[PDB]
Amino acid sequence: PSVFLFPPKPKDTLMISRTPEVTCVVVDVSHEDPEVKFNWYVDGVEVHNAKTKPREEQYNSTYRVVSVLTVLHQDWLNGKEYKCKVSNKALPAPIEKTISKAKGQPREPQVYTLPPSRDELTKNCVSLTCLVKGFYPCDIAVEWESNGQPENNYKTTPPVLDSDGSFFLYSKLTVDKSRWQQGNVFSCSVMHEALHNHYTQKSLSL
Amino acid sequence: GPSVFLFPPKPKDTLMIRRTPEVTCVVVDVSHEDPEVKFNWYVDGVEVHNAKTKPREEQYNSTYRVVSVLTVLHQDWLNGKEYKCKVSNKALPAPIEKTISKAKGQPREPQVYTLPPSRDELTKNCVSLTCLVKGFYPCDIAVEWESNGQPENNYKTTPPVLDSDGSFFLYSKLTVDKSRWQQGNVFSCSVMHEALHNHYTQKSLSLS
Ligand SMILES: *[C@@H]1O[C@H](CO[C@@H]2O[C@@H](C)[C@@H](O)[C@@H](O)[C@@H]2O)[C@@H](O[C@@H]2O[C@H](CO)[C@@H](O[C@@H]3O[C@H](CO[C@H]4O[C@H](CO)[C@@H](O)[C@H](O)[C@@H]4O[C@@H]4O[C@H](CO)[C@@H](O)[C@H](O)[C@H]4NC(C)=O)[C@@H](O)[C@H](O[C@H]4O[C@H](CO)[C@@H](O)[C@H](O)[C@@H]4O[C@@H]4O[C@H](CO)[C@@H](O)[C@H](O)[C@H]4NC(C)=O)[C@@H]3O)[C@H](O)[C@H]2NC(C)=O)[C@H](O)[C@H]1NC(C)=O
Ligand SMILES: *[C@@H]1O[C@H](CO[C@@H]2O[C@@H](C)[C@@H](O)[C@@H](O)[C@@H]2O)[C@@H](O[C@@H]2O[C@H](CO)[C@@H](O[C@@H]3O[C@H](CO[C@H]4O[C@H](CO)[C@@H](O[C@@H]5O[C@H](CO)[C@@H](O)[C@H](O)[C@H]5NC(C)=O)[C@H](O)[C@@H]4O)[C@@H](O)[C@H](O[C@H]4O[C@H](CO)[C@@H](O[C@@H]5O[C@H](CO)[C@@H](O)[C@H](O)[C@H]5NC(C)=O)[C@H](O)[C@@H]4O)[C@@H]3O)[C@H](O)[C@H]2NC(C)=O)[C@H](O)[C@H]1NC(C)=O
Repeated sequence: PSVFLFPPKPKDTLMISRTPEVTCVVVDVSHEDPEVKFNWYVDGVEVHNAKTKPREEQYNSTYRVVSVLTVLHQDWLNGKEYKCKVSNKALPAPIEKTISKAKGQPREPQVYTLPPSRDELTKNCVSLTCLVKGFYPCDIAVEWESNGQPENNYKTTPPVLDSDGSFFLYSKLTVDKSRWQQGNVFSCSVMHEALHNHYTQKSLSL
Repeated sequence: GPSVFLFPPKPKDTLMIRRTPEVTCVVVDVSHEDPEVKFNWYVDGVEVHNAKTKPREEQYNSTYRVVSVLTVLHQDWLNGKEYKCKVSNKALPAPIEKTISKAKGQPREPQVYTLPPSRDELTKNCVSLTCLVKGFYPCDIAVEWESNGQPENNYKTTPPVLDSDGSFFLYSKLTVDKSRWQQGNVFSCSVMHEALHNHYTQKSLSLS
């Protein structure tokens, strides 16, 4: 049995209204000796907030067991380590994994909206570009909205390490050229721990 | 125990006849108990024997790492031929086969758009030059920046990202002194893709 530990989603940790969680997924759980125990420690201190989820089956006759631990927003943002100890007798080794936020000084993201190029106006749909650069850590959330209504036809590139040690990304919202030249205003909403109120908003219009 | 990893040719290699594209079959975790591994190569089923196997090099973890390199024809890879590397070892319950090929599907011509720096960014000393390449298929592509026929070499390119229409898009960002951009220098975004004429195109960008 091999374990894969996952971090909380960036949006969950930045808004107090949401609940961030650390996901500990055991993937090679076997029918024999399926007693997969879960002990959780924050900064080495055992905590009892976890809730193991029901198992799942696959096409390779292998079970999947997941334990979900709710985490405090500041605990993750302060860098505290989370250790997922998996106690299963399927294999002798008591596999243990640790997770933590990336260490280092958070750097404020820079948000620049870029209008579509003149060459793209030939096409029936144009591309609205949102450039976010100079942020650290890579944990970030980017969304698009217009008139207080979220847009859905956007894709965000994964964060990429830059020369200066910071991260950058692009978010591309694709809309009909009619909407663009009708004068509609679109906004790129960026959430990051180094932002004031963990949120900034840049607008783009004709 | 032994593990096999198959690597595709670099996108620039397959797109230029001048360069030599190749497929690398890397075997790790080769113990001294059975240090001899066999590389058998197949191309769409037919067994080929122009592969050059490198001598077994032992690593510091008492594990051997053997590598075989198969030179592939540019047209063969672009016609979707499948390259299979069969690795045989006496410490293996069964010989391990790995297959690599160009992403199956219909090629899509990339659209190249150069985007000027934001006016808000002009307050800085370094400005960002953006090259949007979208609507291409498959993933294999190369993006480079140059000015005055000389590589800029101060740019970072995002990975290809699967768009909603099934194609791929990416952004390449070139960081340049705000003095150079305002000085009037013209920079060009070079994109190499199989669905491009001569597998090459250039879109330029300058203060307008
Ligand atoms: C003993 O040591 C050796 C190495 O020794 C070395 O030298 C000695 C002297 C010491 O100093 C060592 O410290 C030193 O490391 C160990 O060999 C390693 O073994 C591991 C696995 O156990 C391999 O990991 C894999 O890596 C590949 C990528 O490898 C490229 O990038 C590496 C960057 O570090 C580079 O080192 C590699 O050489 C290789 O680089 C490429 O080389 C080719 C050669 O021609 C070149 O053309 C390329 O340009 C070049 N690229 C770059 C960027 O430089 C990685 O792909 C593997 O991940 C896949 O597999 C995982 C499961 O194995 C899986 O979890 C991943 O998600 C991923 O899964 C795959 O994903 C793809 C795409 O999504 C998908 O299509 C596949 O289906 C999927 N496959 C699956 C799921 O199976 C993996 O991480 C190391 O590369 C290897 N190091 C080497 C070969 O140098 C050896 O393991 C040690 N002994 C023991 C017992 O562990
Ligand atoms: C029986 O079948 C099961 C079902 O899976 C089948 O097989 C799969 C291959 C798929 O084809 C699937 O469709 C099939 O149904 C098997 O379970 C799977 O087993 C494999 C192999 O063990 C696991 O593969 C790993 O995946 C890791 C990523 O997780 C993936 O799954 C999750 C859940 O679906 C995806 O989504 C994530 O979900 C989280 C909640 O659980 C959520 O919180 C998170 O936000 C979300 N993320 C995203 C992006 O959506 C996720 O996207 C993946 O798809 C992957 O990381 C593994 O590769 C890496 O492994 C390590 C760990 O990252 C990495 O090394 C690390 O690098 C770091 C630097 O980057 C270092 O800092 C670390 O120190 C270092 N750690 C080390 C070295 O230990 C490696 O370099 C490598 O890159 C790996 O690919 C599957 O997760 C698992 N589950 C599923 C659903 O597929 C089962 O194994 C089978 N039985 C047997 C016996 O094999």
